[PDB]
Amino acid sequence: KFSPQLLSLLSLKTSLSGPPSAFQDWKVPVDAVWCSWSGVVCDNVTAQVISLDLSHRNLSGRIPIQIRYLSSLLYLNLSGNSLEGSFPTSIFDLTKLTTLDISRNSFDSSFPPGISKLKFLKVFNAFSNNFEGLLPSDVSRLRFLEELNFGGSYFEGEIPAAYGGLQRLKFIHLAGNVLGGKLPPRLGLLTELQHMEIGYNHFNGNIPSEFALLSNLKYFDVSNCSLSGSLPQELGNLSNLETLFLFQNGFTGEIPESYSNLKSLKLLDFSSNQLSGSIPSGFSTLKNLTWLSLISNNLSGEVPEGIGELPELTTLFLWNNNFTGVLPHKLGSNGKLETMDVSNNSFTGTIPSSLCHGNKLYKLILFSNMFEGELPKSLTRCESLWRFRSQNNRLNGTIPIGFGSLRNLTFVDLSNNRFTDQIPADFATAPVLQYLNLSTNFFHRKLPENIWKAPNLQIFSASFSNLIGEIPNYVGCKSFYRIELQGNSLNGTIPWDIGHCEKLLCLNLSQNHLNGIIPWEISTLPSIADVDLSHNLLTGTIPSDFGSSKTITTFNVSYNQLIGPIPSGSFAHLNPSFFSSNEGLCGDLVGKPCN
Amino acid sequence: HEVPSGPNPISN
Ligand SMILES: *[C@@H]1O[C@H](CO)[C@@H](O)[C@H](O)[C@H]1NC(C)=O
Ligand SMILES: *[C@@H]1O[C@H](CO)[C@@H](O)[C@H](O)[C@H]1NC(C)=O
Ligand SMILES: *[C@@H]1O[C@H](CO)[C@@H](O)[C@H](O)[C@H]1NC(C)=O
Ligand SMILES: *[C@@H]1O[C@H](CO)[C@@H](O)[C@H](O)[C@H]1NC(C)=O
Ligand SMILES: *[C@@H]1O[C@H](CO)[C@@H](O)[C@H](O)[C@H]1NC(C)=O
Ligand SMILES: *[C@@H]1O[C@H](CO)[C@@H](O)[C@H](O)[C@H]1NC(C)=O
Ligand SMILES: *[C@@H]1O[C@H](CO)[C@@H](O)[C@H](O)[C@H]1NC(C)=O
Ligand SMILES: *[C@@H]1O[C@H](CO)[C@@H](O)[C@H](O)[C@H]1NC(C)=O
Repeated sequence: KFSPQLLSLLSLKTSLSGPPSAFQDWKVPVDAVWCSWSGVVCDNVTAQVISLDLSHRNLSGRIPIQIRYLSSLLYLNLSGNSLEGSFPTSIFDLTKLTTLDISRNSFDSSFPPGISKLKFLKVFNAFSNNFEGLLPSDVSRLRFLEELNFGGSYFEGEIPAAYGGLQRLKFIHLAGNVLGGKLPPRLGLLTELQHMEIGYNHFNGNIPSEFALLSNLKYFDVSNCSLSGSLPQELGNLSNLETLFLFQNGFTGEIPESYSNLKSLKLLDFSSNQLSGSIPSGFSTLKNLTWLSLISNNLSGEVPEGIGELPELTTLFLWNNNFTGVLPHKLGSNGKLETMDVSNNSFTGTIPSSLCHGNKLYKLILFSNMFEGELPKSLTRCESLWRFRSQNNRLNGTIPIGFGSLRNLTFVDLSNNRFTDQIPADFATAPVLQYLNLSTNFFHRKLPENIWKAPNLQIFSASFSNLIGEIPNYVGCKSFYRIELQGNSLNGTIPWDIGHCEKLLCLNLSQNHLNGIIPWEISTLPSIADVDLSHNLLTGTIPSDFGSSKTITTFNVSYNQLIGPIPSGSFAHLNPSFFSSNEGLCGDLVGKPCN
Repeated sequence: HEVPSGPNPISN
């Protein structure tokens, strides 16, 4: 004969379909052999299966009814497989079960109504499936349930108010379904609740005032729903809250001053709502705060000076509001600031000298405000700086020397400011700088001679600055693929060693005072696609070889003094406007035949 | 199906 435990396990072997590796070793020889089988743990006395782990074995098919004979089972894990069909009711006959995890499968249809038979269930995880229809009210009867996860499916309807009566519930997760309606105030009755993750649904209305009774709640997330109205003031009474995510909703009004009572708060995210008024100065007392985010609201006024001395502050995001006044002059002094983005506001005054006090600042985004004054020399000693976007301000003076010394500096945009005098020569020597935009300033000076020797450096623009003199020789122009120098006062001739720029794709030298000829070496460039040399003084022919440059899609040389025939090949198929206002130029392409 | 967690990831 054979033990029902063995037969019940073998039923599973033959009912579920996976690769041969899935159940290789579930082999019977020629007693209690099944206890050597992977995923199986037995009571050492009676030989019954008490734990069964079939997680991540690439299985599909259905659970066979015979599973009910594994009657002293405590733990069951089927997660990370391809199980399908409705949820198998025979699981409800495993009445000693404390832990049941079916997450990351494809179970579908409505959830069957028998789960209260599992009287002693502590943990239930069904995250990420295909369930639909109503959330089972039945789970209300599980008096020892501590952890409940029903997220990542397509459950619809409201949250059953009866879930409020799960007196020992610590963790609840219902995020990422199609739940709707109003959050039931009765959920505030969950005394021992510590984690509440229920966003990415369609909940409307406000957050129930009785949620302020969840004295043990450490984590709260209801982002990306349809909540609206004022933030609930009473959420100030939650003194254990570490994480508050309320972003991507439709809250309005002011931020309650009472949130200054959240003394253990670490992450605060109110991104993408419609909040207005000023950041409460009581935020200066949130000393545990690490991540402060208010992106994309209708906030205004001044940033309280005190947020510049929050000791733990790491991430500060205020972009896309309308704050006014200056940045708290001590911001950065905590030695801990890593990333800061306050773009698209109305900030005035100087950039604080202490932003990078502890070499942890790697991302500094300031663009589209009205910052003024000189660029702080301290940023040139910001050892960790990686991304610096400060375009569209009123920064004046000489750009300081020092940026060439920062090993991780890779993106710099200082365009559209009011900088003067020399461009820093050491920009040519910064080890990993890839993007550098200096367009729209007031230099009135030459390019640094060494500019094209920048090792990595792919995109360089200085269009419409006030550049003068001649373009330096293209010596080893190693990784450039986009060069923008339009709208300056560059004179002399295009350097004839331009062929060193093997990676070049777009080149804009238009609207200068360049003369002499078009350099022949442009023809030898492997990938060049865009060239614009219009509005200059160029003379000579367009080299015939250009007609076999297969990659060329744009070649605008209009408004010059070129002469001779337009080449034929690729050039046969180009816009005629590229060749206009050149009295001496000719060709079928442009309507003036040759000779 | 997967479900976002954590703070809003948007960035410049
Ligand atoms: C189920 O198994 C997976 C994969 O081994 C594991 O990571 C998960 O935590 C388990 N679930 C429970 C409830 O222990
Ligand atoms: C909790 O905190 C605030 C402090 O201003 C108090 O005024 C509020 O009424 C309290 N919430 C309730 C309604 O229990
Ligand atoms: C700048 O911020 C305002 C909010 O003050 C917003 O309406 C606007 O779209 C933002 N600019 C863009 C398009 O980035
Ligand atoms: C932002 O604030 C300033 C100061 O009042 C104002 O002049 C400007 O028009 C405001 N911008 C918006 C988006 O209303
Ligand atoms: C440079 O900065 C980025 C962002 O902090 C980081 O991921 C990268 O690994 C850094 N590399 C070095 C050399 O520190
Ligand atoms: C450089 O900055 C100018 C002015 O800010 C901007 O319009 C242009 O798109 C930028 N060029 C590149 C290549 O990003
Ligand atoms: C370009 O302009 C400068 C400034 O006056 C002039 O001295 C120089 O000779 C010019 N260079 C060429 C090649 O025309
Ligand atoms: C070159 O720059 C001029 C001036 O901004 C602009 O109109 C044109 O689009 C540019 N051409 C190319 C190919 O980048």
